[PDB]
Amino acid sequence: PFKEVSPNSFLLDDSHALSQLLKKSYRWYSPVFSPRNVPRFADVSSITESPETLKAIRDFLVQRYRAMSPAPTHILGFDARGFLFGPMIAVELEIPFVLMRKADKNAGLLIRSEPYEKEYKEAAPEVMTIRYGSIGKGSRVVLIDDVLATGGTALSGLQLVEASDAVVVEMVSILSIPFLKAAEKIHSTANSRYKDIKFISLLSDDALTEENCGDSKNYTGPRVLSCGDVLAEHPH
Amino acid sequence: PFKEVSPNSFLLDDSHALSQLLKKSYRWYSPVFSPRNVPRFADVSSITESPETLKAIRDFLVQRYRAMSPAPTHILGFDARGFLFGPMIAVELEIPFVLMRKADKNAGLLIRSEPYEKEYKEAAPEVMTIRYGSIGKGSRVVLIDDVLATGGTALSGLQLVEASDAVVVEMVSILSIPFLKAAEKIHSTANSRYKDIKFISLLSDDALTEENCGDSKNYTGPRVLSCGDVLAEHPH
Repeated sequence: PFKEVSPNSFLLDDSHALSQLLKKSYRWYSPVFSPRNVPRFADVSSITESPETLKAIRDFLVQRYRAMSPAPTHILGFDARGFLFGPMIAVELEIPFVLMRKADKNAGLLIRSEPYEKEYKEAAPEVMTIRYGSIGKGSRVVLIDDVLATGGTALSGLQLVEASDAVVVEMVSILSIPFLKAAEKIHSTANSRYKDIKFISLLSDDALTEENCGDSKNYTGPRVLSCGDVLAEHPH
Repeated sequence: PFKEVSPNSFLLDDSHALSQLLKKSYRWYSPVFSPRNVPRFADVSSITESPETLKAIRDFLVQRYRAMSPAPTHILGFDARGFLFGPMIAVELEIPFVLMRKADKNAGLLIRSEPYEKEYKEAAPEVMTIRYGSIGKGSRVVLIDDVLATGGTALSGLQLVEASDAVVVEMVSILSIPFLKAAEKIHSTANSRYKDIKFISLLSDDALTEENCGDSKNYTGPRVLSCGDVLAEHPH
């Protein structure tokens, strides 16, 4: 089950089968093998390419939301990795799957979020939106993304659900980076108006070690190879 | 069943329940209510927000790929709408779901595609990639996206599957725009080297009429509203 690591922030007990499976299937990359500049970049492909792991995540959340009372009315996934997990859970619960995107990606009358100031060191957040009326009044929404890093996105999620006269059941993420203190900052930002928002993660990145690095060892070539340079490496 | 509209290009018979359901659930928007400049912009949210329609698409493709022999070994979805349909089919077939993304979105050693020249009128294509080794040799891959417009993306899909010493089972799309002649151009481009690639669509945009327009009538305000302007429109 989920244990409380900090006020209103829960982590699946590392003794569960899903925690052990995610820990076994997940893969990360150093800057030399990733497109972002972070010590370790967790690849979601390592999960979606793992049929067993993908089915496990699907079974656990579905079982969780069916057993819940009252049951959620909507699932709001984040662009774009949240799109990979949201739908398969929705189709089983038979509830709508709403998309949170940037204004230039979404259609219809939109509602843009109002992000906060960056606390120095660049990394300016993004304005996210959802179609006005996608989430009716009195709806119980489950927010979902693959990784909870800084929380900047989840916050737009909460503001959007709030602005729609709806309630956030909980923000669920596959993996979390406890060092970035997202659950903490959100729970106390602006006089703790989001204190009650529950956070659940299936795995902590503390659990990801060297055994999970996907970097090709001793490789001294480019990261991106063209299609042609690869075709001529085998008779065709 | 699927009927041949042009060489190696099939459309689900409009008499099927899925064709009637997609025709009923789909919604499009004019430039005034969309973020792109096209007469009609089809909103995928109109499908994912329709539990019944989403379950239908899921059941049909799963039934189709289980009955097939030999069965596909992988599902390759396109960033980002292809992510919404790919996973739920994969989890049932228990086969890996690979991601085709831009180099700055993907991790690991990548393989970039080699897109063709634009035939005037701007609209320059994109370089797509997949992780080298995500698709092994002799794999039978199913390509999937929500809409087949110009085909520029699907082509990267085909080139990537080709470059991996694998075969494309078929390129599946929910909706197609027959006017843009994508299936046609791909089937005859470069001496017809892609002549054998099969294309299947669940619906033609010819089927989408005025009854499917989501534009708010007589609305004379902005398209994007801030969260604050909306909160103060109800007691809280």
